[PDB]
Amino acid sequence: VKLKTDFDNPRWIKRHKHMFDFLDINGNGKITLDEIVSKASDDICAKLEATPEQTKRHQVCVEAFFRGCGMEYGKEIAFPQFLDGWKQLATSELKKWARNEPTLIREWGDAVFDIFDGTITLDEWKAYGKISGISPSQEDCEATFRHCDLDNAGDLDVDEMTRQHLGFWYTLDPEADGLYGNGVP
Ligand SMILES: O=C1N2C=C(c3ccc(O)cc3)N=C(Cc3ccccc3)C2=N[C@@]1(Cc1ccc(O)cc1)OO
Ligand SMILES: [Co+2]
Ligand SMILES: [Co+2]
Ligand SMILES: [K+]
Repeated sequence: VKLKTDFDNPRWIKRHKHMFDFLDINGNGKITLDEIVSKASDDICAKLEATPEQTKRHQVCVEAFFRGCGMEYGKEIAFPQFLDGWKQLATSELKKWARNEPTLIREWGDAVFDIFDGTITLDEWKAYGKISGISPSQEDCEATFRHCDLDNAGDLDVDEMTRQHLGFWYTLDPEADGLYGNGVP
C-alpha cells in the first residue's frame, strides 16, 4: 500500500468533494453526524436487514470513523473543514496501520462485512452499492471486484478491502484507483 499521503492533489480533494456532495443530499453545503448515522442505521442497516446488534455495532463504528474526521452530532460541517478532518483521520489511521493497531476503516469494514456474513460476494457488494448509494451501477461494483485481489471463490475479503480503502480514501494510491469503478473518482 502506498503510505505517503497526497492531500494537496486535486484528485484527492475531488474524491472527497464527490463524497461530500453525495452526503449533502439537500444541497446546502453542510452535513452533520446525525445525517451520516441516520443513513447508516435507519437506511442502510434497515435495508440490509441487519440485526439490532449488528446495527448498533455498525453505528458505533460509523460514529467513531466520522468523529475521526471531525464530525459530531449537531455540528454542521462544510467541505473545507470536512477535508481538514479527513487529513487528520488519514494521518491517524496510517499511524495505527504502522503500529499494527486496527484502523477505524478496518473496524467499519468488519461491521459491514458481518451484516453480509470476513468475505462479501459480488452480489452483496452490488446491493451495498445501491443501498448506500456509493455505487449504484452494478458495472462499477463489478469493477471493484476486478480491481481487487479476490479470494479463491472470487469473493472480497475485508483485509483486502481495508488495504484498498487506505489507498483510495487516505493516500490516493494509484494502485487503489478504480476501486469503485466510475462511481467515485
Ligand atoms: O468505505 C466506505 N465508505 C466511505 C464513505 C465516505 C464518505 C465520505 C468521504 O469523504 C469518503 C468516503 N461513504 C460510505 C457510504 C456511507 C457514508 C455514510 C454512512 C454510511 C455509509 C462508505 N461505504 C463504505 C463502507 C465500507 C467500509 C469498509 C469496508 O471494508 C467495506 C465497506 O464502502 O463504500
Ligand atoms: Co480473514
Ligand atoms: Co489469489
Ligand atoms: K480481481
